[PDB]
Amino acid sequence: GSHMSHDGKEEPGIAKKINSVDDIIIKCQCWVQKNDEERLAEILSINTRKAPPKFYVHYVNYNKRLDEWITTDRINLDKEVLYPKLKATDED
Repeated sequence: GSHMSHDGKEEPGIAKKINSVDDIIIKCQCWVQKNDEERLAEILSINTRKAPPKFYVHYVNYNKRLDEWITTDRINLDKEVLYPKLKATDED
């Protein structure tokens, strides 16, 4: 199905639900289980030197001193994932 898809005045930010930690980047944001709770953590880096691998998350709600290296089992794949926006721009 297709229809008239206009633009108008929309904002950035893409919300998509994934099921694989492999599709994660530094600009990717997901939820992390901490203290029997869920907190929105933003990815900072990736470390694929283990099995499963490890990832660097940073609690946006807290300071950068809270960030750490969590594992797949520490990632919440039940909540929608936030990805960066891309647009063709040829400026200087």
